[PDB]
Amino acid sequence: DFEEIPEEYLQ
Amino acid sequence: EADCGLRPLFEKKSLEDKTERELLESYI
Amino acid sequence: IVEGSDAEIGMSPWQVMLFRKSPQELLCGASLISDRWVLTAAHCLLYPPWDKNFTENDLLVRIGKHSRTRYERNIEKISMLEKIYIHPRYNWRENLDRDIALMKLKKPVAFSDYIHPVCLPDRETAASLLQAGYKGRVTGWGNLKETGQPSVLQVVNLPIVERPVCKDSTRIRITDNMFCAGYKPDEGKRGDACEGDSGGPFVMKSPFNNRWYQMGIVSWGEGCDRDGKYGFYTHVFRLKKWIQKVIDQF
Ligand SMILES: *[C@@H]1O[C@H](CO)[C@@H](O)[C@H](O)[C@H]1NC(C)=O
Ligand SMILES: NC1=NCc2ccccc21
Ligand code: NA
Ligand code: NA
Repeated sequence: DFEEIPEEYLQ
Repeated sequence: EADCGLRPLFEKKSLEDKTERELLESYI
Repeated sequence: IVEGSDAEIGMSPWQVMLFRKSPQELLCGASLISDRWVLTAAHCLLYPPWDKNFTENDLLVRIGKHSRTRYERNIEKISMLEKIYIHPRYNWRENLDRDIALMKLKKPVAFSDYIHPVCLPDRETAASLLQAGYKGRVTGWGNLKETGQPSVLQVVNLPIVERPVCKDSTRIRITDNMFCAGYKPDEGKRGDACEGDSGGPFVMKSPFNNRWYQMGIVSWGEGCDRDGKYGFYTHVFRLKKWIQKVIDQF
């Protein structure tokens, strides 16, 4: 139930 | 480190948070 | 945190959330001790009884946060890990002795009104403040009850407990690298850390220099806020030479 974080941090 | 432990929105502005006095009062 | 309250904005600007990449979820609390170093509990990263052994690339740290679940645009900062260091004598087999780990960030984080490091204690500050009855402050996004979750960071103030009372509350072997805190049954007041608060800070405000010091790390407890039980915390000062060794060499 967490808001998606910017994809830049998961790359 | 030189500035550690001094909160921008509290100590740095000489504002106290709502419960820090409870800590101080326990330091007997 | 059980029986705490919502934090004020900027009340704990050293608070760090350990965040799992996939699935995206809270893993633990942690604290900011410089622009490049984050302190947490070793069991947040390594606990073989639960098949837990995280590597750097599994994790992010989120700093400056207040809301548990929101992406706090323009406020929080998200950092990747360069390296994890776990205390070499962390005792995950028995009692979580030396429950401490450091995480070095890939790039330094910019301080702000919401992001600021906590101090680590010197011997004298530890000797003066780590006394039974003296209160510290615990913060985290963990469960509100043992058996549910907060919208924003929670805070509770709790008294340090005499070592014999800590020992007599449990069958676990307590070491000098641990202290316990919480109210006794007849003291009336309540409060404890709970699942999800692991690795966050137990802080005290020095009355000598008006700075906040991290005296403990949320380590373990038997239930959450149970009468006659206490929360156990890693004794940061007792492990500070290891902290300094790691930082002074990496
Ligand atoms: C934890 O995992 C690392 C590799 O990711 C490995 O080197 C280490 O020995 C593991 N420790 C345990 C107790 O499984
Ligand atoms: N103090 C604590 N009670 C339950 C718990 C779980 C995890 C870490 C600390 C505690
Ligand atoms: Na005992
Ligand atoms: Na209790």
